[PDB]
Amino acid sequence: KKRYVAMVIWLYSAFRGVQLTYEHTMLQKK
Repeated sequence: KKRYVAMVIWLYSAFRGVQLTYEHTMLQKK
């Protein structure tokens, strides 16, 4: 039952890098 360990952190530190550098000013009318 190791479903929540390899597919939980692999993205926790992969998507965050995108939802912050290209979200600060993109679809928020700056």
